Amino acid sequence: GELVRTDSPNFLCSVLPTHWRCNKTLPIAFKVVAKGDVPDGTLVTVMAGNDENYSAELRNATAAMKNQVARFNDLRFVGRSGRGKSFTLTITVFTNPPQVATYHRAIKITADGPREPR
Amino acid sequence: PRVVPDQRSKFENEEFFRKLSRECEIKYTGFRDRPHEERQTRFQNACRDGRSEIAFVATGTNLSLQFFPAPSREYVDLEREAGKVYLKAPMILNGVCVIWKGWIDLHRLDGMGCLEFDEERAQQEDALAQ
Amino acid sequence: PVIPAAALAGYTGSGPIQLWQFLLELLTDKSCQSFISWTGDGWEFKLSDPDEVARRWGKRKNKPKMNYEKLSRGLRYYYDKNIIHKTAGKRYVYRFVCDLQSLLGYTPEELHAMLDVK
DNA sequence: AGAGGATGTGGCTTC
DNA sequence: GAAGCCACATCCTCT
Repeated sequence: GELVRTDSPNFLCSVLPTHWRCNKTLPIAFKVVAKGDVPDGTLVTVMAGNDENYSAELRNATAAMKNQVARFNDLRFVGRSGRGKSFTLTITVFTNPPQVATYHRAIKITADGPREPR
Repeated sequence: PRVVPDQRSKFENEEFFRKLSRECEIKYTGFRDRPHEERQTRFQNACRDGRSEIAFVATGTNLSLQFFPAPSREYVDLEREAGKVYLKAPMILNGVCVIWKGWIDLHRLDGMGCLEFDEERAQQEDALAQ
Repeated sequence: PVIPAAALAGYTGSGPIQLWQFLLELLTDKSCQSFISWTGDGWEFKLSDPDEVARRWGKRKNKPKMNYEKLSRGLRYYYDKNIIHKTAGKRYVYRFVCDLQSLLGYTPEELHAMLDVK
């Protein structure tokens, strides 16, 4: 699908909803794409946090690069980002040495997620 | 490109790096859902292997650290102070060669740390990119 | 009405009463012994008439379509909260695993005697 | 019988 | 009042 720039000049990632319920499968399978050449089999990891939650609990935050593409099978956010607050994502490509790309205000995780007014 | 041209500038200019150039509060992000006992052993035994997960509490910026150059002794120090550890790991953060540096209380599992531009790897890196 | 079970558990009229607190009321009310009762083993109890319990639970929660199948889903959500566990192999038998003694202020021996359980 | 995943719902609290 | 957090209520798949 449509990619997007990360805080690193070497990596791009898929688009994530701005708001999503915790532990809920994402609408679009997340994936990290390397601009430059990255060896197949190279591991890629995802982490999250901010001023309210220093480290969000995630699920399946590990993927192996393949043809420049590392797609996470069912990544989920369990830790919550806080009212109005968003998560800073830290993408880590394990090359030697490790390359790390961040993505600020990436996604807001809450108990309910988006909901129609009441 | 694995790095940005203004490699040296970006570190001194950009706010992201500036806020992490001073002695910020760091913390072990591993297995937050497990007993403190288990987190303790896990964290130390993992350092011996040369790896750990730490984030700058204040900013909430997480980082996966690899204690090695471009088992160790200079990158992971358990002697420099009883009950403490002085880790150190380089990397290319957002297209900028840097070196993570800090310490953690083997019992509290937290401490202080910060980033430091890496003149060395930075240069040579730009060399490849030409 | 041997003791203020719901009250001693935390229910103070604020918001709906929780399922485990409700079950606790029925267990401290001699008239409900026909459908729900302590097995005589610590805080273990069994719903001898799952449907009657369901109905009551339904009636209290204003949910007419409430049935045992659904109530038990509520109990299973208690396994990770360590509030109530299931007794393996024994049909409709569950057990409070939280610190009821502190809450109620009585020991199971003490409460069984008060409710004359046999 | 029973375990547990997915997702919508109404009570209440906090920003 | 919106937007959080909760504890279910509903529905289902599998063993």
